[PDB]
Amino acid sequence: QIPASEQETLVRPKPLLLKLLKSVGAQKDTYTMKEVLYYLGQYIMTKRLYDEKQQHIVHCSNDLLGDLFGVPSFSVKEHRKIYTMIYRNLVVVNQQ
Ligand SMILES: CCC[C@H]1N(C(=O)c2cnccc2C(F)(F)F)CCC[C@@]1(Oc1csc(C(F)(F)F)c1)C(=O)N1CCN(c2ccccc2OCCO)CC1
Repeated sequence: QIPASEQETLVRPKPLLLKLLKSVGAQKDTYTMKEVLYYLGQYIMTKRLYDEKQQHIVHCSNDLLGDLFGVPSFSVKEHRKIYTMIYRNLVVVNQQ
């Protein structure tokens, strides 16, 4: 019933975030929070959404990531903010 681990919470991304994750090789409909962070990472890296000079800043004002997170840019170091933005794009599910 209860996840391991917060990072092992099972989630079902909402349609647009699911679309985003599947665009970078994610084959699932249910993910752990760790997996969502991993695939978002694949997305940022393949689409080169980071600042070449300041790699901790993601620039996403003209990308689906920006539309879903609701920000033009954000710092990868601000975990609290990033979790808030991800949570709005998913639903928590049970381990069955
Ligand atoms: C450090 C090496 C791996 C990371 N990485 C880079 O930092 C990077 C490397 N070179 C150039 C530019 C970048 C980057 F733009 F992203 F900053 C490359 C992609 C994967 C990479 O970053 C991201 C994945 S999701 C993501 C976000 F929030 F923007 F959407 C960013 C990554 O896996 N982590 C691990 C997860 N972590 C994190 C973020 C938010 C909340 C909690 C978190 O961790 C808690 C433990 O799980 C961020 C770092």
